[PDB]
Amino acid sequence: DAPPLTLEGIKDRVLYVLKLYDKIDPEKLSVNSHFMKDLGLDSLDQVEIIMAMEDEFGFEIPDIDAEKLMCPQEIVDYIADKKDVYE
Amino acid sequence: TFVAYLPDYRMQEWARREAERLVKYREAHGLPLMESNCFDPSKIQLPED
Amino acid sequence: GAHLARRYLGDASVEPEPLRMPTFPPDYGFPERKEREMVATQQEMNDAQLVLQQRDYCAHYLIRFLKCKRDSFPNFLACKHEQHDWDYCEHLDYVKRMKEFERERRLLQRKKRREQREADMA
Amino acid sequence: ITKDMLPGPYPKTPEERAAAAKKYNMRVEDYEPYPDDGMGYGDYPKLPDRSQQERDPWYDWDHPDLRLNWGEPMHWDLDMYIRNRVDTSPTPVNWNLMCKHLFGFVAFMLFMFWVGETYPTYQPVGPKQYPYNNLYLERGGDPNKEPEPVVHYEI
Amino acid sequence: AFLPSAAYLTHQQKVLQLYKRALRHLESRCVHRDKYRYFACLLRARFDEHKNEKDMVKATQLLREAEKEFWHGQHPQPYIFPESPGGTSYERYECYKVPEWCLDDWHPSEKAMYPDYFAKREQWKKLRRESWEREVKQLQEETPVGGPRTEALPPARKQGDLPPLWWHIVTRPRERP
Amino acid sequence: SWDKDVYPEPPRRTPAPSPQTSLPNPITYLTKAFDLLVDRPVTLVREFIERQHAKNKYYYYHREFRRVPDITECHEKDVLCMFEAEMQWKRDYKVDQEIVNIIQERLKACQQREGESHRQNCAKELQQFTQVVKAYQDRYHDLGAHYSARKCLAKQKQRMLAERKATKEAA
Amino acid sequence: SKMELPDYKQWKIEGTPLETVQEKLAARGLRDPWGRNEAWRYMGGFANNVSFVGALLKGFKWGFAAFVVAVGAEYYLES
Amino acid sequence: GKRLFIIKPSGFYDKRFLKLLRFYILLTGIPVVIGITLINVFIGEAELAEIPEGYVPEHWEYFKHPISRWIARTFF
Amino acid sequence: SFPKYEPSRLASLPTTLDPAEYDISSETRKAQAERLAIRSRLKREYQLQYNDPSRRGVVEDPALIRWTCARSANVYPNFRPNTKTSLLGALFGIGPLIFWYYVFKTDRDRKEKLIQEGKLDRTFNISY
Amino acid sequence: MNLFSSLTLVTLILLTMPIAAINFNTHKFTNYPLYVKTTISCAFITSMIPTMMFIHTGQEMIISNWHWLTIQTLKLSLSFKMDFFSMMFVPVALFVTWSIMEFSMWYMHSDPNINQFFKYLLLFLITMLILVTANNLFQLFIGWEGVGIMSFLLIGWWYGRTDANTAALQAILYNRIGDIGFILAMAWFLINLNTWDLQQIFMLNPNDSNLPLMGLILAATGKSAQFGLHPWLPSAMEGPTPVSALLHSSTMVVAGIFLLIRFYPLTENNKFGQSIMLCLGAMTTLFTAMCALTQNDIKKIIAFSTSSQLGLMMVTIGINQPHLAFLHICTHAFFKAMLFMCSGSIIHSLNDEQDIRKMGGLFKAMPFTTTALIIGSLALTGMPFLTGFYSKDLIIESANTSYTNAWALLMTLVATSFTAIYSTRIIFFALLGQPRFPTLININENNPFLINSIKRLLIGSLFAGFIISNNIPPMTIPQMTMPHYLKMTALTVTILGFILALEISNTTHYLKFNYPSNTFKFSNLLGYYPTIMHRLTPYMNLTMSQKSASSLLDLIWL
Amino acid sequence: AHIEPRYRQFPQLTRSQVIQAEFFSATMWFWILWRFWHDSDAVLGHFPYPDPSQWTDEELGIPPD
Amino acid sequence: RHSIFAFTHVLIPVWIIHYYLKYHVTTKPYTIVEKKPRIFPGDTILETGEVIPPMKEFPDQH
Ligand SMILES: CCCCCCCCCCCCCCCCCC(=O)OC[C@H](COP(=O)([O-])OCC(O)COP(=O)([O-])OC[C@@H](COC(=O)CCCCCCCCCCCCCCCCC)OC(=O)CCCCCCCCCCCCCCCCC)OC(=O)CCCCCCCCCCCCCCCCC
Ligand SMILES: CCCCCCCCCCCCCCCCCC(=O)OC[C@H](COP(=O)([O-])OCC[N+](C)(C)C)OC(=O)CCCCCCCCCCCCCCCCC
Ligand SMILES: CCCCCCCCCCCCCCCCCC(=O)OC[C@H](COP(=O)(O)OCCN)OC(=O)CCCCCCCCCCCCCCCCC
Ligand SMILES: *C(=O)CCCCCCCCCCCCC
Repeated sequence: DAPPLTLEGIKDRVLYVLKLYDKIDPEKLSVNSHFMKDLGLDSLDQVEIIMAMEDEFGFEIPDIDAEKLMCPQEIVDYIADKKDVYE
Repeated sequence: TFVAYLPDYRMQEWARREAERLVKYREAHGLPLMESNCFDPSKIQLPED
Repeated sequence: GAHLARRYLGDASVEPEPLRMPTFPPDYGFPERKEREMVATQQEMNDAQLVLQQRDYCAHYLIRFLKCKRDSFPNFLACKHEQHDWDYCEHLDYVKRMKEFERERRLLQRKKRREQREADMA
Repeated sequence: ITKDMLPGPYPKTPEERAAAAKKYNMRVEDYEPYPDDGMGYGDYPKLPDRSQQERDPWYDWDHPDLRLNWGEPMHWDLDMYIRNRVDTSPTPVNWNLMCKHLFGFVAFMLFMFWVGETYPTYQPVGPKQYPYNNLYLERGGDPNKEPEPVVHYEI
Repeated sequence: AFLPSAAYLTHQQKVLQLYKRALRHLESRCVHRDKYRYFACLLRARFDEHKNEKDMVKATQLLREAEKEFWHGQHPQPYIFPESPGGTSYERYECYKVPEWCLDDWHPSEKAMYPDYFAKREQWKKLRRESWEREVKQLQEETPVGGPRTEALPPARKQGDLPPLWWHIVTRPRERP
Repeated sequence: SWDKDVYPEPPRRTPAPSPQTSLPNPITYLTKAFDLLVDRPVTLVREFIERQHAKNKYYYYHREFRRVPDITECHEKDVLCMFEAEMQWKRDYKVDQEIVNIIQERLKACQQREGESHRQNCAKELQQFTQVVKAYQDRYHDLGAHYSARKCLAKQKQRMLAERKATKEAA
Repeated sequence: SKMELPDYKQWKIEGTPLETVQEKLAARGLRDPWGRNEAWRYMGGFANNVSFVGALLKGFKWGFAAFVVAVGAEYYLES
Repeated sequence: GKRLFIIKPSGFYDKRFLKLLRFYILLTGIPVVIGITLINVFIGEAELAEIPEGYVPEHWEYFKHPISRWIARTFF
Repeated sequence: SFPKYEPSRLASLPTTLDPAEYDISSETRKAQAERLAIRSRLKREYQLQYNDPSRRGVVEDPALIRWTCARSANVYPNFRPNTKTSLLGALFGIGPLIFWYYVFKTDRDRKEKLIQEGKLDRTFNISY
Repeated sequence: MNLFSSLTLVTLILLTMPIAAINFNTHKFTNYPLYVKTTISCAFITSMIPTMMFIHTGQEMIISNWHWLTIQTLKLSLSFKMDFFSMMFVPVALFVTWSIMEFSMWYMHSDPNINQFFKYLLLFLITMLILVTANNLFQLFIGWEGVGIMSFLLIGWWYGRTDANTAALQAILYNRIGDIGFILAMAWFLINLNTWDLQQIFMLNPNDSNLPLMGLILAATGKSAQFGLHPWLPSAMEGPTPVSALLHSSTMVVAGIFLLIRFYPLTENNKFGQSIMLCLGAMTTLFTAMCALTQNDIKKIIAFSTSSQLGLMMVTIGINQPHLAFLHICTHAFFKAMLFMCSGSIIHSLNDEQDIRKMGGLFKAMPFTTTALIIGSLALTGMPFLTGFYSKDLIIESANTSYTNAWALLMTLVATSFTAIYSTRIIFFALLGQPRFPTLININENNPFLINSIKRLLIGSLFAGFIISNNIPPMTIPQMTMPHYLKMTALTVTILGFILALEISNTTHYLKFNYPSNTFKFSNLLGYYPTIMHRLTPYMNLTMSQKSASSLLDLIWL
Repeated sequence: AHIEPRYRQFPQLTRSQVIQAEFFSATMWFWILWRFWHDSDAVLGHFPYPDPSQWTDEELGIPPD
Repeated sequence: RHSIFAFTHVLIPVWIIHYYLKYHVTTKPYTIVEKKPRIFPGDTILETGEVIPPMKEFPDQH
């Protein structure tokens, strides 16, 4: 039960979610692709992506942090903060 | 250990065993088990009216 | 369950009330009516320690069934017919209660049609 | 602690109100006391009676269970509005609408049980019949007296 | 309303939070996933109908009756995540989150049970105590007159220094002890 | 044991084992296993203890209180005699309490031992219980927490005035 | 230590209820961007789940079989 | 592998108190229980008897258990 | 249109349905900025003492000390006996005492009258 | 005789021996939960022999073994009543507790306070078998307050969480409001009957027994979560799953029902007490089953299930059928403990997920859990010849054919339909359909502890009604003659509930979004009863506890 | 070897848990059909419920006057 | 040392409780009171040797 999360695992799962998203092409998506400026998404799309992260990992990101996560690396770093990875 | 082996604290056990005498004295002699008067009603002088 | 509608939505004058009945004599309509025989003796159901609800007119089947239930331990499925006998005679006692109820309802119908005949005639 | 951070009497002049609002560590516009009817609240700030359940949970609190900060002037009934106790939080249904639905439901169920007790349901049978003079000696009848005969007949 | 960094909510933040709460309460209303995904694109269309509204007073009013719409259509018991506040597993392990200073109160017979751990904890505490006065004198020259305006703290500026007010954030207990 | 008159037990009537079905019950085997494994070693240890009881036989006695004069024939405010009367009255009070407890033990054991026929078969114990509770209530109720022989005598005198007035008004 | 994730190119929403959802969205000019994320719930081993009357009747086939076996055993035993 | 340290308060002083509590209770608990067992086995429970003619018992001779007789004789 | 939410004493109005939350004026900016400033200053004054290694003890909170001193000490010296204080100290002060007095006196007079008339079933009542 | 009383006391002393073991410890344990589970298994085996030799002859007795106190006419002795109720409850309680602890060795394995958990659970078992075997009111009050306090300590197990402490104090509050009535009953029996013993209460047999029976009905209201004092049993799902499984489904919450079944010779001669029990039980079994229709936490739904079954137990006491109510207790323990165990197996498999709206697709993922959940739901609803058929249907077969409050009967039937509704709601949202849980599947159940622990209660939930109802003697006369529309009542109403809730469940796949109705808002916010009274009655206390009590009177005026 | 956690796909199943679940489902339907085949009256009815109107006035004693 | 559980936890407590109930509890009056066994027509009494006669012959119904 309760498997350990790794930055490889969190990275691969966040990118696995974003590669199943029909406004992000899977060939331009990188680990530092900014949502508004580099992938060209809306703040509505950004809220849908953070809600997809909540659907993915089974917890909630609050809105004061959901309004600032603007790359997949910030998502991986935030889940690393809230899950204590690489003990 | 002292309190557990107190010698019949306030004579309860005696009072049961004494009762086991007196009931046996008055079941056998046909008496009632307890009178309604604590003292003898012959040695009592009531105020007359 | 239709008699609940007959007593509540209809009139309670012709429907026999559950709490105090029979309101008619037991010999009224019965030439030489016999009593209800009790088979198990009072001392026999006293020693069998039966419940006061269970000491009705057919407790002797219950005494035979409980003796079978004691004697057939641990085979607890070996006395189904004695339970069937007791349940069938309790069923017949319930049928006799239904017959008393229908007797009381039909004699109240007799009284109702009697006073209606008296109001029509006189 | 010393005296000039302790509560005092009711603020009458506005400069005493400003000194208290500096003492109680809040804005002077928000600082209102309890009204000086003589009930002994003193110059304590009348906070607007919000339960601590209502607060931001994701906010970085000094006291996370209390949802309270250091130096913040607490509510007067802060022992009462903890999350183990009295809540004032918003509800999906209105307060009076809840009271009306609860009272109508409870009183109507009481009235329907009274109606069903007024009109009881039963079976189309006679009474249960017991032998031996309605089981006279079983039901605690004395052996010296003899009751009336309770005789039941076949049908 | 009540936030650590900003004193208010911007209108953009209010729109995004109302959209998120509407989708969450909608998913509570609309249990199945394809059904919620259909109504989710329908609700995304309803939110993108007036995405390009320039008038901030008209957008304020539209947001206000959108809050009335969300309050009229809310679920009574929405899906709260288990470790989210209001959840069933929320703050469950807080009785297991012992603060770190209690390790200082151990007896030396059980401190010797873990020699490498406390031998490293000594230099952790050494690091903290030679970082403290440097980060205090960092904060005293950057804070404006009247105290700091916002609750956010500056980072470590020099190389070799540590960020100010860092020990309880770094040495906080794990979420699953 | 005890005295079988003050604690009466009617003669036991157990039925014989009547095995009707061919399946062997577990209870006879468990009874034999309990008789071998449990009853025998406990009984041997008890016999050892009883031999050691026999190696020093010594006795205790039931204390007797000879009847001193009661509160009726003691003078007013004469504490040397009415102290003796009060001690006698208190010993009789505690003994009357234990008599009531004996009759309660009889009634409860009769109810359980008769089982479902307890209402039919325990009329005599219930009658004795009603009489002894009426007697104990007439003798010791409503005295208070500071009860004494004087309170009991005054209650007896008020009850005797009521009984004499009830006798007079009947004629 | 590595959990090897499967391919993101195999979660296609054709033959799913997401197909129906995208058709009914495109019928009024809408397009579904999180469908392939949802696609794993409706395919694979989780596809073709039983109904409630089929969840009740789990084991009823073999149970009725062993039932008929025991009824035949007692009917051929009673004679 | 990857065993994690569980921060907890010092369970040394509570367990030391409970070990000392059990020790200083048992220190005279076990001799008292063994002595009461030896008295109940060898010295044993006295027997009820009628008061003889002319024999006036002592006040401690009205009690059953030997430790009760010792208490009623020595201290009371 | 829609049912308007009714606030109550135990059901407060939400932050979203309050109109004054949607104030955009600069005086609300000043009030919110001063509240953020006081809160940030008190947060900093707290966590400089909280994160201090040389302190090992209790960061004393003068708002908490002030709250307890208000709940205990400030009750008598800011009292003024007037109509409101005297009437409310006579309602909940000698009201329910008189209530339970007459209730228990009535029931005990009833029970005494039933006992001296031989009415109360005091049959098996020998513990008291 | 010497076997019965000996093994009777050996069961209770054997249950107390691991408490001495955990209190006399110096080492770290060689699997103390296995030691307590082995002890309770052997205590079950020990208590089986007095039950079998009760089924042989009917042998009941009393062990008044230790004289404790004599208050002048009241000899309080340590007195154990071994009757039909103890002989059927003790093996069922020990069997259920043995399955709960083999469950807990899997479920509570991550808890570092596992020895404290098994200690507290054994303390609960000890206090409960003190309750159900007590012969006077005082020892029963000992066990009563004991299961109340162990309820407190096992609700507030995660004592850092605010909601767990809140629910535990809530449960203590409602139970002490029931204790007002229990102490009222003790006061009445001591003053008017000079006893707390059951035998003298039953032998004196008072006639003006309305007031002590009102006290006992208030005690059962506080204890069995009847209407007015109910919401602590749904609040008490904040504790761990084996806590809610053992205590708050099957063992503790039947003790108010057990208190009223224990005093049946007083209720059978008081029609007013029967009518009040019938009305309160019908009100509770309506209300809690109606609240269960629109909930989404699975522990809440099964707690409303067990409180509706307790209301049905109160109903069948209220028709003067106490032995059917106690057969329903012994029956209900098996499948309701198994339903909580299977729900918690889903919860632990799905990483602490309890909300049914994020479940589904578990028919083939968790096959044994799905099998046992379907068997537990069908035993709950009254599937023919499962264990729940052998009591509950008979309850309806005596609720129809008796001199009954008609509206209480109609609400009993509405509750019988609602049981089927929420049972197939659980099977719909949790087992059927397509998955709704998050993406990292850690679904697993292949531990012999979990599988054997659900397996033995599965054997119970299949065979135990048949075995017990063919091993118990008659204490009433079973009413077995009724018309065919009246014999087929409970089955038809249950199947109508299944059909109505399947239509409700198949209206959820439709692509429509309706505004919430007032019935949905009423039943989802729990009849508005925990929303108002949990705010209003504290408020009117605590302001009155501060303004006038402390400040006005006892600091200024007085 | 344990059940490996899997991602977005059907989890690993053991043969033993599946055959035990099918075995107890077959046990449920076996016991239901068995006691329905042998009793058939606890669900349907033990004895005939007679019609009160179909009883004659002579056995109930109704003399027509 | 394979079944020391049934010796320490069962058998020695059965010894203790049997000694307690046999020589201290049943030696005192009314401590263990037992319901007398259920007597049926046809039984044989072990304390006496007396055979209980059967019931009346049945007026058979079937
Ligand atoms: C044990 C050591 C433990 C560790 C040490 C530390 C202990 C704690 C320290 C305490 C310090 C002292 C404190 C003050 C107390 C002083 C003693 C006192 O007042 O005692 C009172 C009281 C009165 O005793 P007494 O006045 O001395 O004597 C009475 C007689 O008149 C006269 O007595 P008698 O002559 O009739 O009896 C003599 C008795 C000796 O006297 C005593 O034992 C009495 C002294 C013991 C007191 C112990 C108190 C300490 C606490 C005990 C309880 C907790 C223990 C730990 C936890 C256990 C698990 C929970 O002889 C025997 O015991 C011998 C027989 C043994 C039978 C068993 C074995 C038989 C088979 C053997 C086979 C093998 C050999 C075969 C071959 C043989 C060849 C020859 O004694 C007891 O209570 C004894 C304890 C046992 C009672 C019964 C236990 C079972 C009851 C079950 C039903 C009721 C409970 C239901 C609960 C339901 C669930 C909640
Ligand atoms: C491993 C532990 C077991 C001990 C092993 C070593 C010893 C071997 C076993 C043999 C033991 C010795 C012989 C048997 C014991 C002595 C028997 C005897 O007569 O003892 C005298 C008496 C018997 O009582 P009694 O009736 O003789 O006298 C009572 C005293 N007076 C009359 C003054 C009131 O005491 C005992 O037996 C004590 C043991 C009691 C067991 C239960 C204790 C429960 C405590 C609960 C506290 C709160 C109660 C609240 C509830 C009350 C009711 C509602
Ligand atoms: C068969 C007859 C039936 C008769 C029925 C009628 C009589 C009974 C009437 C109902 C009485 C009980 C209901 C009222 C009090 C309930 C208090 C309670 O349970 O409070 C719970 C509350 C937290 O509840 P909740 O909101 O669910 O919390 C989770 C999220 N916050 O917790 C808190 O807020 C903490 C509060 C702590 C202080 C409590 C102060 C109030 C104390 C109430 C005492 C009531 C005494 C009643 C005595 C009656 C005597 C006859
Ligand atoms: C008269 O109707 C006698 C039956 C008992 C009272 C009415 C009960 C009605 C509800 C039960 C039957 C429901 C059938 C679907």
